[PDB]
Amino acid sequence: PSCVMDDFRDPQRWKECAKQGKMPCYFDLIEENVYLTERAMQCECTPLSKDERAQGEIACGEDCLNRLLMIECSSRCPNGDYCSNRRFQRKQHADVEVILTEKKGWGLRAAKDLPSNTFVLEYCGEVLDHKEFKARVKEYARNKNIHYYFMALKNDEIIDATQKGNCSRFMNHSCEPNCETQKWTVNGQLRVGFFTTKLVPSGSELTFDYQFQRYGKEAQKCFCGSANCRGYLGGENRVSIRAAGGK
Amino acid sequence: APSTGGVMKPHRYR
Ligand SMILES: Nc1ncnc2c1ncn2[C@@H]1O[C@H](CSCC[C@H](N)C(=O)O)[C@@H](O)[C@H]1O
Ligand SMILES: [Zn+2]
Ligand SMILES: [Zn+2]
Ligand SMILES: [Zn+2]
Repeated sequence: PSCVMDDFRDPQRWKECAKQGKMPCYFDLIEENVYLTERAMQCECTPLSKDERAQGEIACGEDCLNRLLMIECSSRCPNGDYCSNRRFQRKQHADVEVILTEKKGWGLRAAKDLPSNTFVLEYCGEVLDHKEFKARVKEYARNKNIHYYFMALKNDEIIDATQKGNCSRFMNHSCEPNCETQKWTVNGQLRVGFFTTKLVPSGSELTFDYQFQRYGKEAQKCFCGSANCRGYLGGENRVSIRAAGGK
Repeated sequence: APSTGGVMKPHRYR
């Protein structure tokens, strides 16, 4: 079973497909992070001429000062509409499908060949502070959830994609992955996105190394299948809830 | 003491 990203745009049809095992369980699809508690930059690229645009030159490419510092451009970029460094904002995500794996739950797979260092998807969710994080830890333990969706963003910001997020919440862990996190500044705010680290052939599952900070009493077994698998999500050590959440 | 759970930690792939 597999589905494409447009299948998640219609909640009623999605909920029906989920009841027949054709889509994962319903969640609230969001376009950007939602803060439970709200908290308290133009590059120097020379604008492309119309002829350079027509000949295929890239605006705000590899030499863009903002891109080099993992900062996206705004609407006021000197290249305006042509700026290629607004991928998070313009939802310029990779062509990926959501698939059912044999025993990891649902996962993500490439629907085309993905070049190295291709933006896949932003990891969106509800952003929690430490107090809200502990409340959700308790709730998900009481609910006996199997899958966990917490991503550390910065000191007192944990992204929780359990209830609200996007298809990035389906990326599974691998001990030998083909994607990574990158933290990007968008409008003075930090976001996390997934990016390939190598050429990913069409049909391949997309994975990243969770570097999981496990507070649970027991670690989940890892089924990534890599020759150098660590055996468990969390590895050897158990950490406290407070350390896992950024202390 | 939850039986299961943890937090994913961003890092640059090495
Ligand atoms: N390599 C792996 N081995 C076993 N389970 C994995 C795994 N990678 C991800 N998972 C499962 O997926 C959870 C992370 S959320 C990833 C999406 C999830 N598979 C889903 O169906 O919604 C983990 O807590 C674990 O339960
Ligand atoms: Zn630029
Ligand atoms: Zn730009
Ligand atoms: Zn593994």
